[PDB]
Amino acid sequence: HMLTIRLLMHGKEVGSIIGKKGESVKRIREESGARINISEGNSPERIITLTGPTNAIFKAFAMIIDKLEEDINSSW
DNA sequence: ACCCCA
Repeated sequence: HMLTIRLLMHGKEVGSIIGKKGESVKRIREESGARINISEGNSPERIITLTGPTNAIFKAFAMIIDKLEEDINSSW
C-alpha cells in the first residue's frame, strides 16, 4: 500500500509546482497528504519524490499535473 | 517567472 514515485521535471516546471514562496507545493502537501521532496538548486533537471499510501500519491500527482496544465505556455 | 523544506 505505500510507494515512492519519482518525477523527472525541468526547472521551469518545478517553479510552477513550488509557486511564489512555496505556497503551491505547501498546498499540494497539505491537501494530498503525500510527503513531497523536491531536489535543490536551479539544475536543468530536478527530481520530485512522492511518498505515502497510494491514494496520497495519486492526489499529489493530480494536483501537480493540474498546476502544470494551468501554467502551460506561460513564460517566454 | 514562482525555489518550498531540509
